[PDB]
Amino acid sequence: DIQMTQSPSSLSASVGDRVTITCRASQDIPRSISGYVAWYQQKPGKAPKLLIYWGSYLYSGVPSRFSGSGSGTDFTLTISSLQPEDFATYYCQQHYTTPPTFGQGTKVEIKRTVAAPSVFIFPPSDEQLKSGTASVVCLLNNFYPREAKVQWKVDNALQSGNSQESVTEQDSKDSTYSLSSTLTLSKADYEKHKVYACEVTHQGLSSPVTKSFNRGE
Amino acid sequence: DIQMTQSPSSLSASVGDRVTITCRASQDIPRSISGYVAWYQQKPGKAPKLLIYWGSYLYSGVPSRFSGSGSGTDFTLTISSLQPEDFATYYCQQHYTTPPTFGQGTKVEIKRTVAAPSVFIFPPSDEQLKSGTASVVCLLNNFYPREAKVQWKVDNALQSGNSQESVTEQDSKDSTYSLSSTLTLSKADYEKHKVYACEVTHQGLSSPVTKSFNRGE
Amino acid sequence: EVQLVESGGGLVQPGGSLRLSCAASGFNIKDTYIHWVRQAPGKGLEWVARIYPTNGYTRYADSVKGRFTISADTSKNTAYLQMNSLRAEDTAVYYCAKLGIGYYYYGMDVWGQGTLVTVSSASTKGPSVFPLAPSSKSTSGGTAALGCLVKDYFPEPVTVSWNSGALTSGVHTFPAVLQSSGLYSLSSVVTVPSSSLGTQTYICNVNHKPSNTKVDKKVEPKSCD
Amino acid sequence: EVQLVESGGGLVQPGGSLRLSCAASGFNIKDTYIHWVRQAPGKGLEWVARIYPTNGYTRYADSVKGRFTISADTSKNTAYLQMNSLRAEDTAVYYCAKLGIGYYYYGMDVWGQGTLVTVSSASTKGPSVFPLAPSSKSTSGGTAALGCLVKDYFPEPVTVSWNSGALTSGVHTFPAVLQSSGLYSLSSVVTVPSSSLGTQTYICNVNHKPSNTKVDKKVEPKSCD
Amino acid sequence: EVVKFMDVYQRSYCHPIETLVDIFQEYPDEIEYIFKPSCVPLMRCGGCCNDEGLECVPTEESNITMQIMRIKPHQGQHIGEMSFLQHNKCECRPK
Amino acid sequence: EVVKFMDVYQRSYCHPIETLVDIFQEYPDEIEYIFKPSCVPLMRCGGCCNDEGLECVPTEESNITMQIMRIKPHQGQHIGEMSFLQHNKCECRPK
Ligand SMILES: [Cl-]
Ligand SMILES: [Cl-]
Ligand SMILES: [Cl-]
Ligand SMILES: [Cl-]
Ligand SMILES: [Cl-]
Ligand SMILES: [Cl-]
Ligand SMILES: [Cl-]
Ligand SMILES: [Cl-]
Repeated sequence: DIQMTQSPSSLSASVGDRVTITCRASQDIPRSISGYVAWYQQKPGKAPKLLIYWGSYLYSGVPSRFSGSGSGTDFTLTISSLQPEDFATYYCQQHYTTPPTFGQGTKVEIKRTVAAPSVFIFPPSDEQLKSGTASVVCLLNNFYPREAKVQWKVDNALQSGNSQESVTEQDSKDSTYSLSSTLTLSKADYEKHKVYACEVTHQGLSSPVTKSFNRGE
Repeated sequence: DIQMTQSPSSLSASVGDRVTITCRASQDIPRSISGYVAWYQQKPGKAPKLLIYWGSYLYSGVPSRFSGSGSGTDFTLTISSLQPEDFATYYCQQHYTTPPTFGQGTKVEIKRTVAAPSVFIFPPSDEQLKSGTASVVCLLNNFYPREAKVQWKVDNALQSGNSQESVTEQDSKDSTYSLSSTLTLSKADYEKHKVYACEVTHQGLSSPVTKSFNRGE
Repeated sequence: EVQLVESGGGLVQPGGSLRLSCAASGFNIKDTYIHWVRQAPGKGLEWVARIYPTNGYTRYADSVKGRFTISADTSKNTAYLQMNSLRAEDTAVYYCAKLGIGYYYYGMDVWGQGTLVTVSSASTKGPSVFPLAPSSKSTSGGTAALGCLVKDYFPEPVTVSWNSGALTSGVHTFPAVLQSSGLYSLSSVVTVPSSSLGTQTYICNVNHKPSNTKVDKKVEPKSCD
Repeated sequence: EVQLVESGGGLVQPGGSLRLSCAASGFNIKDTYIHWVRQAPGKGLEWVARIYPTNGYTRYADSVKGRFTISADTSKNTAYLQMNSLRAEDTAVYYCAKLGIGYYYYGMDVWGQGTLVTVSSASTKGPSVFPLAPSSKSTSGGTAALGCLVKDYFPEPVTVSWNSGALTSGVHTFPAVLQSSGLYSLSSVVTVPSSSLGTQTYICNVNHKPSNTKVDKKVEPKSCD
Repeated sequence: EVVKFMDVYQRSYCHPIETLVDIFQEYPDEIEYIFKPSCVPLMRCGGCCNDEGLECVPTEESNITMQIMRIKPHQGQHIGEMSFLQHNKCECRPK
Repeated sequence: EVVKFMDVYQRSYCHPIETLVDIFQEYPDEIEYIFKPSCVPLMRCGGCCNDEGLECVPTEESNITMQIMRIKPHQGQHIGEMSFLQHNKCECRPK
């Protein structure tokens, strides 16, 4: 039974570019054999969708910028004119010898122009303070590229060890990212200080952007 | 087993005419069946020649004015442009059920313009007289139609019971007939008389033509 | 080429027997039906017998069944018709003829020349041959007619030719007539231009094979003196 | 239409058992192979098992062979995956998928929606839901950003929607982060035009099915007084 | 050159094709005649179906009449009009 | 309309004709694959000969290669190039 090795593991490409993804069978198979690989597109958290079957045939309702070819051991998926919606992980599958195994996937990132984040800060809710914890949240919205830094200041003291970040998958329309940073304090500590600030660094910003609020406003 | 009835028994036709000869099978045979009759041409005293086979197919080397057709019980031989050489007896043959039987034949005579006979008379040879018999011969040469009368006169006495006639088949180039009349006498009787005459009547002659010789010239 | 040659005919007495032969050239009779067909004098063709040489299957017309036997020798490429108990009505020219098989079965395309069988108790008798000489005067229309009288023979046939076969135009060889004596007689004549006398000579060649008679006779016009 | 609907996932303790179901509509699984495929969090697709319903033939990946059993009930048009002796490494979204036969064998064209199986000894815990209210001032660029903080739940997943599903544009629901407490937390935000406040209201609908928690929360900007 | 899969499929799928059928097959009870030609060109259903539970059969049929030489060995021969079944339309149907 | 004898003869005489041949027939020893399509269009000798001692056989042969789906039931499938014999010229030869 064959394994497929899929390559590259990830890549980054611009709208309109030609993307080429490769799938190689582990065993020696002659060029006279073909048509045993399927290709799938998986958007994050969704079921994979079939793009290409029997090596080179375009599945119904799939845009024609997708194509595939191959023979022997070597198969290729080509996206001829990369679109923002093509952000996804792509998988091959062999059924030369079933059970049908998958490749390890190729993550496709859309390379776009630089966009600075819009920044917003959120004080903890009164409802939450009642229970003895304070979450302060900072949103960085619709930026590119993914790399961004967030520093929390509490009365000018830079914080450490008490925040967590999460970042969205690249957006399927505009190819941007968003990021949330959550500062977690005890109610005790929250009430000791007045100025809560979020400081954001990103290559699209000439200088740091800070958003802040004063507790009890 | 089938018999063919062939018709007509004889006919007379002009150069350029369409001649049609018919062959009918004795048993009822449906129109879906065909191709079981052959046609032959026999010149007098010669072997028959194949003209048409399988009802309608022209045998190799046979002029294309010959054709044939038929189906069921009824078959036809057609000569589309009768030529002088087409003088012959024509026979059909069936091989629907073999042994293959012949029709009774159709004698084809070529009708041509009237031509008077040229007449010649021949005394008996000296060699023959030695043996005690005298044959006197009269030739009527290249005439049409076949009907001709020959009267022998010996010193003006019209003869009877002592002659025989023979007539040729119609000639294959000019369509004429020739006729021989032979007067047979004893030598005794031959030497008793002087004038031997042949008198010829034919529709091409305005009046009788007589040829004669004097015995011992 | 493809050919059939008959032999073995001739005169035979009533009640007698005769065997006819037919030699095939240019094809193998194994692939064939061989037939005999006969023609009584002045009558129509009558199919008489058929052999399929390989298996020796035979068919016969009712008029000869029981008296005639057809056979074939595949190794000599020859067919035979044994005729027993002959009668006047069997007098005829006898032809051999070939039919192929399957797509090759279309009709009798090959015939022999025919062999005359005469059933009679009369005896062979060779002919006398006499000239038919015109007067010199009868040549005045530019045409001279001259001939041979072939008299008192039995049985048929007689062949006549002129100048050993070289002269065919203007030749009329008449049908034989049977005389009251029971012997046949015929004349052959030819017309030639009178201007050709003295440059050409005229010879009739008579052949009566039944009596091994072969006779030539020179014929020219005689005057009257 | 052709469809597969999974059920039966959820939380299960190490060493425990779980049975997954997969209901087919629009086709007969007798004409089909039914497959399970799983995806561990942030990892690739892994084929796990396959049944040919008519004859009950089964194949399994080495990583689950002996512990998992795949079956199909042709009369209910349903397939099942019985999972025994579960470990941390079996934590994954589990998908049902269909392959046809012969010319109908071209790839997995029909998948279910996926069912999360979490193998852990921690216990279910429903979330608290708090508003993320912007200052009134932060709406000055024409954009107001507001959200819900969904805090302290176990296990995954949580669904969030805005205005009962009618508001989808500008919504970012972040991946859950696991806190040092072993409980998950996530935020959902949406950006809307500030000129739409007072004409529109903004409600986030949180659903945590493992604890039967269904919570709505109204979110609007607050001033500072 | 290689014939491509979708061509092979399309050219081989259950359709009416000129087929040379032995006449003895269409008239199995003729214990008397040999035929020339011994086979005829008829439109008939050929090719293959997607499933092996399906088979390729005629929906629409019609008759054609042809002149055939019919030989009864040692007994005679003629040309005769014989009728044969043709297939105008085929489809894949369950067995 | 009636097809005429010489036409029937001419259209039916031993020649190469498009024939739908079952692949299992050309590869009788395949105890492992099912084929799709299960038959292929090949030029082959068909028709009939004048004698029944003759038979219709190929003089000139050549190979053609086609893409066929090859299925090993329960085990996998692919498209594979398979080679088949064609007949370029036929003649009637003795048996
Ligand atoms: Cl499979
Ligand atoms: Cl896999
Ligand atoms: Cl900003
Ligand atoms: Cl016969
Ligand atoms: Cl007869
Ligand atoms: Cl005169
Ligand atoms: Cl008989
Ligand atoms: Cl297994």
